[PDB]
Amino acid sequence: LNTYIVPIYPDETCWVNDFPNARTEIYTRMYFNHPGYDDYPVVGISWEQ
Amino acid sequence: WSTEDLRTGRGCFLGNFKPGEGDYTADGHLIPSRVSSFSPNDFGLYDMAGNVAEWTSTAFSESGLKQMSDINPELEYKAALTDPYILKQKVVRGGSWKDVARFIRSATRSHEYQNVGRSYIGFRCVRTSIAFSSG
Amino acid sequence: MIQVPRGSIVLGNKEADSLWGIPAESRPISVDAFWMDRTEITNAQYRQF
Amino acid sequence: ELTGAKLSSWNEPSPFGMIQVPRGSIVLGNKEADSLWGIPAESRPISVDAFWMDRTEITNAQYRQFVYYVRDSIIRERLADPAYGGNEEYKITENKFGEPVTPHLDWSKPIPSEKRATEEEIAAINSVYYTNPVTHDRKLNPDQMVYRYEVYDYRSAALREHQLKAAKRNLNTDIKVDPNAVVMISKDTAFVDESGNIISETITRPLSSEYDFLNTYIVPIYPDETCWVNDFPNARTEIYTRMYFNHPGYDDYPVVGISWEQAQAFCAWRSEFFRKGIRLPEGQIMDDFRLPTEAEWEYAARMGDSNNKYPWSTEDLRTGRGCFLGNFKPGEGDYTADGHLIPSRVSSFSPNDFGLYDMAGNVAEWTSTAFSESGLKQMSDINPELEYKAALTDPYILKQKVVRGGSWKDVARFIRSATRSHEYQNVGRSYIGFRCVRTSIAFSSG
Amino acid sequence: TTLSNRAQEFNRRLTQKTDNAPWRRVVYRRVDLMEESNAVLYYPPRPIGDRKNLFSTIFGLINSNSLDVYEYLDGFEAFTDQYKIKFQEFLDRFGIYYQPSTNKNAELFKVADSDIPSAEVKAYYVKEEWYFTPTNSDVDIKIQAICPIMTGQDEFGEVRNQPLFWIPYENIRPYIARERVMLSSLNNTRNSTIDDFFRLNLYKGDIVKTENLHNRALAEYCPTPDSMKMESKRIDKELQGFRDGLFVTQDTTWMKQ
Amino acid sequence: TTLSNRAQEFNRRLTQKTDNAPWRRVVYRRVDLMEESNAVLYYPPRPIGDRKNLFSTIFGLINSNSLDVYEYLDGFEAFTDQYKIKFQEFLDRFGIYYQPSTNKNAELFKVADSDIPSAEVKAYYVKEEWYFTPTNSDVDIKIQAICPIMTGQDEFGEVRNQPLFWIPYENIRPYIARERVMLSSLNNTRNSTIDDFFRLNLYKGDIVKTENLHNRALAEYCPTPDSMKMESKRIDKELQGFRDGLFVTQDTTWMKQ
Repeated sequence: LNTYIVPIYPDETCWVNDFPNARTEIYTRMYFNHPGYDDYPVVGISWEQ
Repeated sequence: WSTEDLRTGRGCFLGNFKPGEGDYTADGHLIPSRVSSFSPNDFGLYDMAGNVAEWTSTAFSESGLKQMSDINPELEYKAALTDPYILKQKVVRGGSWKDVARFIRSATRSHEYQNVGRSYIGFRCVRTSIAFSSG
Repeated sequence: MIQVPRGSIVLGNKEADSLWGIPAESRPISVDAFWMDRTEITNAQYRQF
Repeated sequence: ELTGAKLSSWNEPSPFGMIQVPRGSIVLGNKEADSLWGIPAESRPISVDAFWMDRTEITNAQYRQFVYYVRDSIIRERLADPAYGGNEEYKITENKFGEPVTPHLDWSKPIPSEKRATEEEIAAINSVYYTNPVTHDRKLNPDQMVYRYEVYDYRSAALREHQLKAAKRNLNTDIKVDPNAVVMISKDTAFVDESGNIISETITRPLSSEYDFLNTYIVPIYPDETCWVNDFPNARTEIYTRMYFNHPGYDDYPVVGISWEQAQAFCAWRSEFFRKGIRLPEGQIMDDFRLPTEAEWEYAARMGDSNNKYPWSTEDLRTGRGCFLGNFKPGEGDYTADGHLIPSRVSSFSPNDFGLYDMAGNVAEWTSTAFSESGLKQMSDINPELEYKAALTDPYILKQKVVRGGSWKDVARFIRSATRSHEYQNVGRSYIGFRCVRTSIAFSSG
Repeated sequence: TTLSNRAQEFNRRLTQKTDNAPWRRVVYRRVDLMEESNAVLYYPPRPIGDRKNLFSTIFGLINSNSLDVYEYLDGFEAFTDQYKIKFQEFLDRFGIYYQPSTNKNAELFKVADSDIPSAEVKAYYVKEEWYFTPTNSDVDIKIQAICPIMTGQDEFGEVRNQPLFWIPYENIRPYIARERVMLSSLNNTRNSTIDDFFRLNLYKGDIVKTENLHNRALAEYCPTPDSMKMESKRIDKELQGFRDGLFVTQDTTWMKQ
Repeated sequence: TTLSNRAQEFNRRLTQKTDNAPWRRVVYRRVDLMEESNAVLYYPPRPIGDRKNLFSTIFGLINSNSLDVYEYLDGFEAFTDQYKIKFQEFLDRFGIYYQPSTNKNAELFKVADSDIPSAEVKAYYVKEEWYFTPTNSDVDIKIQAICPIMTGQDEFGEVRNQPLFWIPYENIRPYIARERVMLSSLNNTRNSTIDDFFRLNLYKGDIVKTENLHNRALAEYCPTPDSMKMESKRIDKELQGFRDGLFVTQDTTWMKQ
């Protein structure tokens, strides 16, 4: 038998960290919350989640 | 897709991927785009290459192809916490909007660790079926 | 969901790219039947979870 | 069975006097170096997102309105103080229902008139004005108008090293993390002391709680009108100093002398006046105004495609029948061949394709990057932006910001869309203005 | 003195990291200082005022024992504790007069005004790599090391070329980042710094060696100075042929159909 | 140190077992290191830093007495206790200076930095078998042994080729499975490990001997180096003619009828 415990909230702080010296801050706050991107792709999910 | 050319009949791109140096916007979209925007393939799958990459359940080894049997190949390794950080890489296949036109080839390998996510990887789910051979 | 039928495919490419240093590789396989998701997992479903 | 759920939708209003710039890509730099000048070649391609923009430069009327608002705020502050008599009616802390909350200032009581008020009120009103014994004129004291605005720093609070809990700093399992981690962080705060002097200091303290990312500034706002005489020596420019900012017949002429700081102060002030009026309840995080970056400016001027080396259709300076497109000097000491000597009225010359106006010439424009001769190679392609907030203890070399576009003082070589000029952040001059932009929210399919 | 806190933040952001890359090649070049383009390093043939060329600054740092360099053994190069170079062996071999100094720590060994060869150094070795950024997918260049070679007179009039010592790029990054020199022969404003002249790739030269699995230098398979120069042109076609082939911008095939 | 429990599970699953097979043949090959393809093992002609070629690692293990090898008697080969090779007889015959060491167990015998021939070894013997999997019915290859031969100078200028010692594959499997080397001359990332370079069958060579019932080597029936090379092409036609003939995928006969 196996049992795991993993946090599930998406890693939304990826946008700023991956790209240095670029203005990507616009997408972090909006990508997961704004209702007009509901049908856009997900991003930042690790293997475990 | 059907042919072996990246472009279409009249001046359009099939996939959401960067076709020119710093010309991310020649394909129509800069960030990952809305699903069902581009045409489908024969079967019925959509947005098969480009947009976001996809996770996979195998393990990474440069000799990966030779080590699995032919029927239903599947190499599985569940890592333990005490092992070094080298031995927990899982293959990601298909490319994404960050990739050049070489990586969108259907047979090309990329690896990403199991603990860190990024800005160009998604996922999709499958399911084993039960059907009858005669039908 | 949609349905994928049985068959066989050739894995790998036989002509190595002259510029890049990756050597060739090839192996054939066969796979069973299985359903699949039409689109990637959208934002709405992860939000519901 | 995993049908999915959504969230309430909210719209994106169209701000006044604004136009829209679509997505695309442009080639930065010129490939053929000028034989005479010693500047070598440079080239790099980029791409940029969508964003609104101001049609005309910031006129005089708007800056005057901002000055009046600041003066009214300080006047109402002065009214309710123990020295001049505290009026409980102009400042409210009791809720209409009756509870105690944080104080503020009320904006629904008209200011008393000059002579119709009481004596003490007149002595209070006269507190901000200035008098000159030799010439007998009244003017707004330059040093008594200050403005404090608080801004956060999101991008610096999301780096992998900046997280609080020590477990998330490094993801490798071969390199452990000791509990006693020390990360040095720095902020800016400004303290008003007992006697009435503004002192600004930078403090560096260990990373413990999240207040450290907060910033607050204090900057005088009155324009630096004494620039005209100082910039030009041995010339009769005294005619414009007194008139440029006051006379009503130049209201719609360009502004002049604004330093970098005051520019950020105006850009930050616009947000409060915008928001206090509109309501956006559900899921519409609004983005504040800011000075444009370098790449957005280039993309705006170069008309999108790489063939155009000037911000008009052809590659000739003159027009079809003997007229000049831009307000710039075309002949030695012939400043007047273009039609105008000083900065001219906006909307005088024809526009470019998009819709922007007076794109090159007239006054130059500020930019939010930093200066380095290797600037092009150091930024990534998508949305390039090099940002450095200077600290007070650093030498004077490291606080130069790029200014791009040229002005009426420039020769025909500088009005090329791709040419770099630098000016310090603390000094303004007689040929630099500014304009404001705004990040947009749109949908790719449309 | 010490940099400010926000100054140290800027440096770590700009440093180039090559931890992962799916294509990386190493090339050695020989930069010649007698051509106008590379003249930038040979502006003062001698020490005048504050103007100082590159070699003059290098000898300046090492007299203060604030810098490290390593000897050049033919073929292999590695920067370890063992190969560090002691000053006395270096000074004696090349022939410069020296005298014990007057301050114990200010100067190690008194050097003359013109005994140091500053006009005789004429060619520079630059070791660079081309790498493929994973997160951004664009090509870029990084510099690792720099070694100066000099020329001397000999009885048979054999123009000899002898290397002096290797240098790591990081150790030198901070000393050279503030001294100003011109950028052209027809414009003489000190706009740029030597640090920026390496970064923008403005030097020219002939490719001398490439990392081959047999580990051989070009000369060994090249007979004459005439035939040697022919090999470089084809190599530069391989690196440049890569950058064109990686991206597909426009072909005449799609338009016609 | 010790591997984890689930690590030891992975190893036993991947090992190839040849307990039953209805077709198995043994072939000996001579891999030449001066061709670009096989250059991979001869990248450092000498020891530099951590980079080490194959022969350098082999001599490294045996100095610690953590590895076993056997002498090469002409004709027959078998790995028993009797044929184990003592270090002293091996060292003296080939001519390398040696001195007693300073630590009793850390190093058996002090070796010089360049006395060990690492640039002179030029050809490798690889002993392989082709076998038919019963449960899956596909062909596959397995490696058993590896022996290095070297070249030396002689008075008559006779280029002599002398073997040194045999090696079992299993004993070496774990030492080499983590050291990284490049895979090409035009790309220099250390992606692959030497363990994987044998498994994927990327070396080339000339067939030297095959298991024949008369037990004879090829040379004995071959007159000249010219005539010897002709024999290899036909042998490679037999092995490759098998893999085509076993499966019947498509013939032109059925379509027409």
